[PDB]
Amino acid sequence: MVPISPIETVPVKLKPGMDGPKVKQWPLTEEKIKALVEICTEMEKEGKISKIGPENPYNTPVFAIWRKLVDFRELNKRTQDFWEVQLGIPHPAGLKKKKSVTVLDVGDAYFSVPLDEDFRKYTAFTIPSINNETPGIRYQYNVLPQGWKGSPAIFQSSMTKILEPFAAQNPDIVIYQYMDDLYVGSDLEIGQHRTKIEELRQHLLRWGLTTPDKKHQKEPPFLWMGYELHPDKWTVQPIVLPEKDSWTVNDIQKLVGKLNWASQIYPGIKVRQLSKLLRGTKALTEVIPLTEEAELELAENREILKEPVHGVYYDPSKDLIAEIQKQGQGQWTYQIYQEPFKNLKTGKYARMRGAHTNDVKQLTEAVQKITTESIVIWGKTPKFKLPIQKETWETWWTEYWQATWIPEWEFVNTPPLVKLWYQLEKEPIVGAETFYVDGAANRETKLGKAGYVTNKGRQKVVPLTNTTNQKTELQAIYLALQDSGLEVNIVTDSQYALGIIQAQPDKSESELVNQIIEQLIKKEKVYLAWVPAHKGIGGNEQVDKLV
Amino acid sequence: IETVPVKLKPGMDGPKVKQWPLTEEKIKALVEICTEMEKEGKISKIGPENPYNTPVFAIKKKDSTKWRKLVDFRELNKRTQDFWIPHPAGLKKKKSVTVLDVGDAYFSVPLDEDFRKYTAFTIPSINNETPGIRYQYNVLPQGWKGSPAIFQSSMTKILEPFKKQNPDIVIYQYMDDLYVGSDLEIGQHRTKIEELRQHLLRWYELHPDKWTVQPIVLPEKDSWTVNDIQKLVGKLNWASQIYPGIKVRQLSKLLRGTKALTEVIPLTEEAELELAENREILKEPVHGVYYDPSKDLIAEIQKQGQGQWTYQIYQEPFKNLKTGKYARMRGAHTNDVKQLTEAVQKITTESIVIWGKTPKFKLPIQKETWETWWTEYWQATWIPEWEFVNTPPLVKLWYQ
Ligand SMILES: C=CC(=O)N(C)c1cc(Oc2ccccc2OCCn2ccc(=O)[nH]c2=O)c(C)c2cc(C#N)ccc12
Repeated sequence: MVPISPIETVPVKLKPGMDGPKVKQWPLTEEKIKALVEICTEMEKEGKISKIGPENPYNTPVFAIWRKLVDFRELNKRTQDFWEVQLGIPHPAGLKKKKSVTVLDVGDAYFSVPLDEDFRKYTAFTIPSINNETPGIRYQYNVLPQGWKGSPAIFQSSMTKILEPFAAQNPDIVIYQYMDDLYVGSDLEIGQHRTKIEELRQHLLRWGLTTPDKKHQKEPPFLWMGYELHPDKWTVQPIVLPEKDSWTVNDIQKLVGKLNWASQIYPGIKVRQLSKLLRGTKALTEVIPLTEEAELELAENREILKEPVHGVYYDPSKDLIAEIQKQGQGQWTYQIYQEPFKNLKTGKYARMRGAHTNDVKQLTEAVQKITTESIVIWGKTPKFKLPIQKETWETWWTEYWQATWIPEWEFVNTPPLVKLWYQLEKEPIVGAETFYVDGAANRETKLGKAGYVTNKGRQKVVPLTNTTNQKTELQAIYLALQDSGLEVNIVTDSQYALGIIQAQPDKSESELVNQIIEQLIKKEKVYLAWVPAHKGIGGNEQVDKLV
Repeated sequence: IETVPVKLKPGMDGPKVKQWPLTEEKIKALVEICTEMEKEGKISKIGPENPYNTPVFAIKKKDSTKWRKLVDFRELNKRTQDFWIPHPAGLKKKKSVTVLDVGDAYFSVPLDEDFRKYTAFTIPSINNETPGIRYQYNVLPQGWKGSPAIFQSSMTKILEPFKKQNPDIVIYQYMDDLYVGSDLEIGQHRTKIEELRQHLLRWYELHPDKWTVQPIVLPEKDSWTVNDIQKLVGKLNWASQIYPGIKVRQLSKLLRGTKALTEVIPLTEEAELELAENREILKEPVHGVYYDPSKDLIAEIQKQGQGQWTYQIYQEPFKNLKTGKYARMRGAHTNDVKQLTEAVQKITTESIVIWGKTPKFKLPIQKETWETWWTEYWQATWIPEWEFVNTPPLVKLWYQ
C-alpha cells in the first residue's frame, strides 16, 4: 500500500459557556430504520463514522429520505464562528479567457477530511432500534459532516493547503475551488493541459483523494449562479419578461429581480417606477395597478431585452473604461468595457433618498460606486467617460463647500449633459435692486405672511394659510425672485433657506424649492446675503410680516 | 523575551471588521511584505477556526519608494483592555520637535500566545477568486495600543543614557512615533537626531514655537458699505456666543432703512466706539476654557478654497482649545481629498503633541468619497475617528 499523507485537522471549539447538543431522537418507521442501519453500516466500514458507548451524553437527530440526513441545527447554534468560506462570489467579467478549462470532481474528498478528535463526540447520533426493544445504535462522525456549520470552511482551507504547492510549482495554470469541484484553466496546448490535469489528479491522490476518471458531465456552456459562461464570452441566464394582464406584488418583485439581475449586462435597464409601486406596501399578495410611467418603462425594458447580449472576459493588457449616461429621475446607467462595442459589464445607479439634490452630486456618487465595483472585480480604477464639460466640473469643485474628487476622466458629448444651472455671486451687485425679504407664521392657526421691501421703495406682503416659518421664508425669497429684474441682491435672515440654497440643488421634493430653482435659472446675477434676525437691522422688517 | 499577559475588556469579543477592497499593486505589495515577515517569524498563517479580522492596506511614506503595511487596529484598540504616564505639557512649548518611526523595535518582543488570534488580518483577493491570505501576529504589531505600553520598559532602558545626557530634551512616545523636542539650531537638531537614531540603531521638522491660537479679527476700513456692515454685525453676533460683552445695537442702528447693499454708510461716533470696544473684547482670551482628559477632542475642518483650510479643536461648543489655518501646498493643487487627508494628518499630529491623544473629526465631505479615497493619501501609522457633515455651516466665512 502506498502511504497516504494525513490531512491536518482544524481545532474546533464550541461557543464560550455553551454545551454540546442533546436532542431527542425522532421516532422512525421500521423500513427507515433498516435503511439507516444499512447506510450507517457501510459508512462505518468506510471510516466516516464510528460506534460509541453510552458514556457520550450528546445526541443529534437523524432522518432518512434511502438517504441519511442529520439535522445539525442545534450543534450549528452551539458551534464556534468560522472564517467565511467566501466573502463574495466572483463576477464573470473579472475572469480571464483561457484556451482550456477543465472541471474535476473532488466530491470524494469531502467526506475524506478528518474532524477534530476532541470535537467528534459532539456529532453523536442514535439510530432507533426495531420496536425500541434494544438500545439504539450510537454513532459519531470522524470526518466533516454534511450540514455542519464548519464543513465548508474547513474543507476549502484543507483543499487550499493541498493545492498550494501544485499551484506554486505550476504558475502557467490557474486553479479555482468551488464546493466539490475544481476548475483548472490554462493557455497551454491541449495535450500539455490534459497532462497537467493528470499531474493534478496524481498530486491529489498523494493525499488519498480520488478524482473520477469518468468524463465530466459539466461541459460548456457552464451554467452557474444565474450566469452563462462560454469559452469566449459570458451573459446572464435568459431573462423572460412575462405577459401579465394583472400584476401583483410578487410579480413586480420578480420583474424587478429579473431587471436588476439583467441590468449587469443589458444596458439601459430602468427600475424606478416598477420599484416605486412597491413603496410602503408590505403585502405580498396585494394587486397594485400599473402607472403609465411603469408601462413605458416596462416597454423599454422589453425592447432592450429583445435579443441576447453577451459580455467579454477581462484582458489585463488593455485599458479599463467606464462610461456614464444620465437617464432622468435620479437614474444613471454605465458600461464598463475595454474595446468599443464590446462591454465587460453594465450597470445602473439610483440617487439616494434626499430632500434636495443636483446632477453633479449624483454623478460623483455613481463614479464612486463604479470605482469600488471595478476595484473589487478587476483590482484597478477605470478611466471614465462622463457627460460633463471639464470647465463645468472645475467650477463645481472649486466653488463647492465640500471636498470632492473624481479619478482620471474625459468628457464625452452624449446628451443629456450634466451642467450647473445657476451660480450665486460672491459679492453684492452694483446697480441691482436690493430685496429685503422675510416671512413668519403662527404656530397654532398656521397663518403666515411673506414679503419684501426694496431700496427703490418696492414692497409686497402676501398672506398665506396652512404654512410654517420655514415655508414663509422660502416663499419670501421666491417672491423677491419673481418681481425682480435679471440682476438682484436678496437679504434674508433665514439660516434654513440659506442652508438649502448653498447646497446648490437643481431638483427638490418641495415644489416651493423647485420654483425658487426655476426662478434662479432665469436670472443673470443673484447675490444672497444673510443677516441675523431681530437685531434691529433696518430693511429687514420682521414686524411687517408678523401683523 | 518574555510574554506579558494581555486580555480584552470584559464582555467584548475580538474584532470582526470587514476587509475593504484593494488595488492589485497594493495586494502584491502586501504579499511581498507579509512573505518576508513570515520568513522572519513576525507573522504566521492561520486556519478557518480564527473568525476575527482587522483591515489592512498599503501606503508609501514620505521620501520613499518602498511600500509599507498599514493595519487599521481602531476596533481592536478600543476593544483592548486599558493599559496603565502624565502627558508632557512642555512638549508643545518646545521650539522644535522631531517625529521618529520606532515601529521596528516592537517586532523584537513576542506577543502573548492566547492574544495572537485577535490580531488576525486578511490579504484580499481580486474578484473573490481565492479566500484571501490570512495571518496573525507573533510579535508586538505596529498600530496596536498595547505595543507602546508593553515596550515602555525596554524603551526607558534604551533612552536612559540619552535622557541622562541631555536633560533639556523632552522625549514623548505615542504609538509607533517618538517625539523629540528641543530648542537647538536646525543643524544641531538634525545632528542630534542622527545621534539619537544611531543610539537606537545599536540597541520630520516640526516647530510648535511657530504656532499660536488665532483671535477673531474685524475689518479696518475707511468706508463701509451696507453689505460690509451686515457681514460685520453677523460676525459680531456669532462671536457674542463666545465673548460675553459683544454689543451690536449701535452698528445695527446704521442699517436702519432699506438701502442698497453697495451703498457707502458713514459710521456714527457711537458705532466707532462700539466697534472699538468689540475689538478690545476680542483681543482677550475666552473665559473659562480648560481641557478635560475624560472627554473627547472634536476637530472641525472648513474648506476655504484656493488650497486654504481652517480648523478648530474643542471639547464644548464655543470653547476652542486650538484653532488653525492649514494652507500648505504639497502636490495636491488639483485634489481636494488629498488636501483634506493631509490636513487631518497634521491636525492629528498637533493634537498628539498637545494632549497626547487623537481627536474625532467632522469632515466636510460625503461619506462615500472619503471612504473611497482617503487611504490613497494616508501616510501616518495611526488613524483617528471621523464623521461627516452634510449641511454647509454658516460659520465658514467667519473663520476666513
Ligand atoms: C471556482 C470557480 C469560480 O468561482 N468560478 C466563477 C468559475 C470559473 C470558471 O472558469 C475558469 C476556471 C479556471 C480558470 C479560468 C476560468 O475562467 C476563464 C474564463 N472562461 C470561462 C469559461 C470557459 O469555458 N472559458 C473561459 O476561458 C468556470 C468554468 C466555472 C464553472 C462553474 C460551473 N458549473 C462554476 C464556476 C466557475
